[PDB]
Amino acid sequence: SGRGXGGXGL
Amino acid sequence: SHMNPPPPETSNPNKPKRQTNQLQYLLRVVLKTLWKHQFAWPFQQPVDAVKLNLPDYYKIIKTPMDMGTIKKRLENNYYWNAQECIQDFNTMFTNCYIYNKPGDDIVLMAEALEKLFLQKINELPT
Repeated sequence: SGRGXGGXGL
Repeated sequence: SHMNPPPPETSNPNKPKRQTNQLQYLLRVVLKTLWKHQFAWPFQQPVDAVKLNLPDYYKIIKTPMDMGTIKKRLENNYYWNAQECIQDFNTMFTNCYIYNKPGDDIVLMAEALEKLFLQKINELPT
C-alpha cells in the first residue's frame, strides 16, 4: 500500500 | 512536517521476568542467525520514516516491529513466553508485506529472512 523504498542491492 | 513515532517499548519493569531455554535459544540462535544474515540490515532498527522520506509508513503501519526492538526486549527479559517473541518476528514480517509492493527488493529480503526464521523455529528446544 505504500510509496516503497526502491532498490536494496538485489 | 512528519515525525517518527517513539520506538516500541523494550522494558516492562512491572512484568515478572524469567530466563528459559527457549528464550535463550530465541536470543542466541534465532535472533543471532537472522541478525548476521546479509539481508538483515533494514530490519535491525525501527523504520526511520523521516530519514527515509516515507511520510506514509506510520500512516499504514500501526504496529511497527523490528529486530533491534526484539533484541532489546530479549535482553530486558521483556518476554515471559517464547510465543510472545515469535509473534513480534511475525509482526515484523507482515508489516513489510503490508507496506511494500510485491516483488520489491525489501519484500524478497523479508521472505528470505522469514524462511530462515522458520527453519530456526523448527529446532526450538524442549
